[PDB]
Order: sequence, then structure tokens, then C-alpha cells
Amino acid sequence: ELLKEYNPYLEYRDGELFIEGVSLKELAQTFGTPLYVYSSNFIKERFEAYRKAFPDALICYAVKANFNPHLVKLLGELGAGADIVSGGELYLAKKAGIPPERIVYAGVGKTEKELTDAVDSEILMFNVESRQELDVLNEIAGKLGKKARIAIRVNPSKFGVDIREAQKEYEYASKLENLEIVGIHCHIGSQILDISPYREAVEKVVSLYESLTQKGFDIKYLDIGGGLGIKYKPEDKEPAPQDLADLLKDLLVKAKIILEPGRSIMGNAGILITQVQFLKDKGSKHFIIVDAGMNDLIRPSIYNAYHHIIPVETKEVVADIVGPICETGDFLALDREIEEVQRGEYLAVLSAGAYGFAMSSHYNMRPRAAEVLVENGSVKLIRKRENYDYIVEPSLDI
Amino acid sequence: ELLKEYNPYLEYRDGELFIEGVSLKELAQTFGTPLYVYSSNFIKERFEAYRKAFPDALICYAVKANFNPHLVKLLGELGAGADIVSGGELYLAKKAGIPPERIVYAGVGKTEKELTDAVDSEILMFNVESRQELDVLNEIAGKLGKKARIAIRVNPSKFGVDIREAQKEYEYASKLENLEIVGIHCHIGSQILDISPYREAVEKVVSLYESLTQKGFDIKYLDIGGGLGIKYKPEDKEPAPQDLADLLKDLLENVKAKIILEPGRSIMGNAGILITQVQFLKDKGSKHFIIVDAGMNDLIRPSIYNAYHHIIPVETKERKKVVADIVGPICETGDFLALDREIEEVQRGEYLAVLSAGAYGFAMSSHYNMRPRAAEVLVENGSVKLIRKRENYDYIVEPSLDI
Repeated sequence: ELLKEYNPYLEYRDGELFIEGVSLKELAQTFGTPLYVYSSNFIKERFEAYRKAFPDALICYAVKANFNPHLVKLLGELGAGADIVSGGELYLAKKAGIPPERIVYAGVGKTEKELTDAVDSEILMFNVESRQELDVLNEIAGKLGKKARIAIRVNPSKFGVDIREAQKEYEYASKLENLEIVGIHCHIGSQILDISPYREAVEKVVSLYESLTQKGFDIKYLDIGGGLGIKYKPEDKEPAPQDLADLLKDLLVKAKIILEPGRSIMGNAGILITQVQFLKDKGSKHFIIVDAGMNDLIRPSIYNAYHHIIPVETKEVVADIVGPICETGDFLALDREIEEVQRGEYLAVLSAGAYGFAMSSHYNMRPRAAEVLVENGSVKLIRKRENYDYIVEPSLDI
Repeated sequence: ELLKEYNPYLEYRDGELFIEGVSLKELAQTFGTPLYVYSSNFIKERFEAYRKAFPDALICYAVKANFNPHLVKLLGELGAGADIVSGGELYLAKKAGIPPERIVYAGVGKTEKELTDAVDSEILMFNVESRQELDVLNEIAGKLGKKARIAIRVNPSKFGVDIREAQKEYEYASKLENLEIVGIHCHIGSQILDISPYREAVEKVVSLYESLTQKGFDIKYLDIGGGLGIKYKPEDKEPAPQDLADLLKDLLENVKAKIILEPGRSIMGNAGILITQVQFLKDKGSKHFIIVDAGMNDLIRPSIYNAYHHIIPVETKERKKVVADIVGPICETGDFLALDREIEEVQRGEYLAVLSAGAYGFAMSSHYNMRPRAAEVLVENGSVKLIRKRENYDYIVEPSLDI
């Protein structure tokens, strides 16, 4: 059944949409809309899928997908690590109780302060994006009387280094006193449904691993990144962690494997509930105007991304489903076939748990949505709805 | 001179970039980066250009361009109205001292509470986007024992109604007892450098006005929208408010109605600049990357529109220029401020100025990657006011703390 392919904790009961045994109509009425609703057991089940498929690997949640501290803590309690790209993500992981030995720091978002905090915190590994970054980390570690543990990010566009020029970076890094070389990192892409390219990519990593091992390097960690795609479109068939493990089994090695899933844990975990405000026709074209926009979920607008949209209440049209934002590009779906809806009725936007709230802004002075976590009939407000005061607070009495 | 074409308060002094007599390097060292910096006198002078060009018009600032309450207050003190599209902008306009008699409400961003608040506030005019909205506004006004003053948004997208079918909506609205029909609205587009289309557009509205007046409607207001473009590219030549007034003078002589304009970008756009510090240089094959501390989280226009913003060094040093991608801290391939752009070779620690960032800049700034948003400062004749403190991590997640 299509609905349960997206998320098995979703069901219609007597024409009413439920998540983990709680009515979405009741949630919308109680907490208001727009509303982000997350399944606790979906998140746990997806994390556990990685642990079952890769029992000896460290599974670092990619915090970029969703920064809600209650969600990061949920994962932390199951033994998740944290793949971080900023000092704010470090702060969050620490707040969530994820220990530094399970934290890896990727990307180019690395100011002097952020790096100082991370070195001082003794995180597992920096996934290094430039030679200059090697020099900067070396200086910082020296000033703290510490070692910074590193991996070079290799590409088997601003990111990584061609794997064929990677040994050169490893050799350069070996000369810097305050660096300890401990890993190799790749991250080959995102929303990957055909997992075939992972085999060649990991082959090349292991080939590099063997070469550096022969060269005398002690590579303790192979971080093969994230990027496993999820079901967005009805016809999408998503890979499972077990599929990846099957693919890479005869390639994988003494080094500890690290994986960095984000979307494949959070994406289908969350749904966005929005209320229909107005219907209008222009010529033969139909518009359904709702209370959520690109300010709440930006993916359709900026990527032309597909999110499946369903009615919260089923009853007995092709339309643009559009938001409140004063932009022609503010839509959630274009030329989309849906059952006819009326003012006041609720729609569920699926697959909104990753890169959803995370990219939410205050454009048009719109406070962001409340966030609710549901677990087998129980409810927890994990982010209060903002008010106007919150948006402009840093400008008040300053 | 190129820089003054963007903003005449910008200048180099002995190799150092200044705005209104304040060094950008000092501001960057004092307040940190990323930093949004605004020129007070630029904002005032753009607004006054509209006032001088259209002395009998209501000039409604389009709050969507920039919601900083100190900047909105600045315009409100000059007699600006507010063109709003949400309850949040209503709140903001009111806090900034803009009276509801100078507030107009557009867009499809109109929930029951927002509409109730605006009707209750007795705003000048609702620019109505649908017939169902007419019914809803009428129902709400009745419930408050008030009248809602309306215009129909006409298209001479999800917005407006074919002007050829607007008269049917005016007829429909005349039968709704809690609405008072007072206006006609058009908003023809945005970032318009060749103003030619305004003539035909306004001609259609003037013809509709004549037709409605003959039919017995009392059209007090003609709100002809915003959309005047600004200089983004070195080769762009922006129109002046006086150019629009010249184009429309004879056309508007036909009407007795008070004219309303809704400029956003043309007041704020070149008023603001984004200062960012270089973190890393990186070469990858034949490409030079200049990695800075500001990204799509701070200014989204390059990433999502492939928009051109002019980028200059805060310190000129008579160095060779290079072609570079100027990219931010965000973990996306699409997080860039400029691609394949010529720029003076700059080093780690140096600052860059991203021009034309005052409109749809901070307004679209997010917390993606748990990045606190930039401080905002307002410069006026050698002195400065902090108009938004830099956020911290606690601010981002505050609504999740303790319930």
C-alpha cells in the first residue's frame, strides 16, 4: 500500500489519517498549522536498520538533515554518532549527549572559533577539505597542546580532492607535527536510489587505504559517507542499508567503517500538515492556497522537488498547490492530481523530515511551524511555534 | 565611477572601502562577519526620490524586501506607508509607528487570524487575490461590526485576476454588505529595468477605473504596485522614480484617484551590503575557490536564482585578478555567492563586500547547518547603530528548550 511504503506508521482509520496511532486532524486542531509531525519509531527503525546491516560500523547521524535537539538526542540514546558541519552542530551534538569520540566534522564551514572548539573537544576526526585547512588545524592544535585527528576527503565541486592526487595531501599532512592521520573519507552524493556507484567508489577508497597502509600510515577509520536515497515519488523504490552492505561486503578491511546517513533516517520520518485557505481559478488552471510555503519547506520551490501530498480526511482535480509567500515560485506542488479539497481541510505533505524545517526561514515575517513527536499514541511538543517577537528579538532593546 | 553607481556613499579611501565615512574593515573587526551593513542616507534619499517624483502619492514601503524594525521605523518617520503580505508585517509596520491608514495588504498570505487583525486594525485597503477571499473578508468584517476596504488585484502565477474579468469581481463585491470597494491594484513584476511595460499596464488600469466610475463605483485609490529595478550588474542602468513619473504623467492626468506605489527593492536593495571574511583558498583542477564565512544561509539569491551580486575587496592592494568561485560554509554544492568571477587575489583573513544585498537578503536568511544569522548595522554620516545583534546557537533552538 503506497502510504505505508512512505512510512509504515501512517494509516487511514475510517477516512482519517493517523500517525503512530494519533489523528493528524486532532494534531492540526490542537497544535495549529503549519505543523511538522515526526514518527519516533520510524526514526528508531531507520537507525536500527543501519546497525543491523553494519553491526561493527559507527553510524554518525548527519545533523544537517534536521537539527531539532530532541531528535538528535533520540538518535544519541541509540548510540548514534554525529556527522557535523558547523560549530552549531557540534553544540547540538554535545547538548544531545553524543560523546566527542563519535563526532566527525566535515565540510568547508570551519572558522577559527569553530575549529578551536572542535579540536579542544577532542572529536573523533576532521574530514579535511583543503590543504590550508590542514595548516590551520595544525596551528590550532599546537596552540592547545593537542593533536587534531584527520581524514582527507577524497572524490573517487568546492568539496574534496581527486582521489588520484590524495596521496600527496596525506604526505603533506604527515609533515605537520600536531596532526594525527587516522582516516579516509568520501561522500559521493545524495538521494542515491541506484546504489551501483558505491561499489566503484569504495573500491577506490580501499585501494587508497591499502596504498597508505603500505606507505606506513595508520588508517583507523574509513568514513564512506551518507547519501542513500529515500522514496519521494510513488514509483521510487528506495535502497535499504542491507542492500548497501550486500553491495560492499566483499570489498570490506581492518579499519572501522563510518557511515553518515541523514535523509535515510529523517526524510520519511516527518510530515508537514497544512490547512487549505482558498481555492481559485485562473482560466482553466486551478490553485489550492494553503498556510505553508517555501518558508516552511523550500525543496519544491528551489529544486523542483517532488513531495507526495495527501488529504488528512478522505472523501468522495489537477492543481498548483501553493503557499502564502509573496513569490510566484512559492509552491509545494505544480500540476498535481489530488482529490478535491475545501477551505479549512488539512493536507499532509510527505517526506518532509530531512532538509525541511532545517532550511525554513522567516521570509514575509512568517513564524516557523511547531514540531511534534509521536510515539505509539503519545505526543511530545519538540519545538514550539514561533511568534513575531522571536523573529525580531535580536533587534529589540539592543 | 562604478562603485558610486551602486551607492554614492561607497568609496575607497587609500585602498580601504568606506560607507558613509565608516570603514568596512573596522566594522568587520568590531562586529564580526558575516555582517549586513546599511546606509541610512541612501534609504532616506531613495524614499525621498519617490516623494519628489510623486508628491501627491502614498509611498508604501514593501516590507517583504527587509523586515528590520529600525529600518522600517526610519521610513515610517519619513511618512512611508507599508505594503504588507502577512500578519507579521502588520505587527512590524505597527511597531515601527506606521499608521493603518497608510497600510495596504496584498498576497494570498491571509489566514483567518491575519485577516481578523487587519480588519480590526482598520487598514487602508485589502488588495484582494480571490473571490473566496471576498466572501471570507466579508464574513470577518461582519463579525467585527466593521467594514473592510478593498481593491481587486488585476493583471493587465497564483496572483491577480485577468483585468478582462475584474469587472465581474467588482460587481460581485458590490453585493457584499461588509465590504467597501475603494481601489484597484496592479503589481506587474519585479526588477524591471526597462519601464516601458508600465505604460500599457497603467493604461489598462486607467481604462478599468473609467469604466468602474461610469458604473457608479467610487474608486478612491489606484495602487500601481512596485517593481522598479536596481543596478545589480556593472552594465545595468537603473530607472529613477522620476523616469516612471514622466512615463505616467499624462496617463494619470485622466484620474482623480490617489495613487499608491509599493517600492521595496528600489529603496532597500543597494542600501545594504554584506561583508564576509575569507576562510580558505583551494584549487581543484583548473578552478580557484575562495571560501568565505557567508553563504546561502545569509544571502540566498546567487544559489537559488543564479543572481548576480557585485563582489569587491574591502582592501584594494594592486594585485593580479583571478577567476574564482566565491563559495560559502554551507554543506551544499549549490552554496555559492559567485561563480567564475573576476576578483582581486585575496587571502585568508581578508574581507569582501557583496553589493546590492539590502533587499531579499537578510529577509531570506535561514539557520541551515545550525548557523546563527548575521549582525546588522546602520551607518549614518560617520557613526553607527547596531540594529540587529548577531544570533547565537541558543537562539536557533530556543523554542525547543524546556517545552
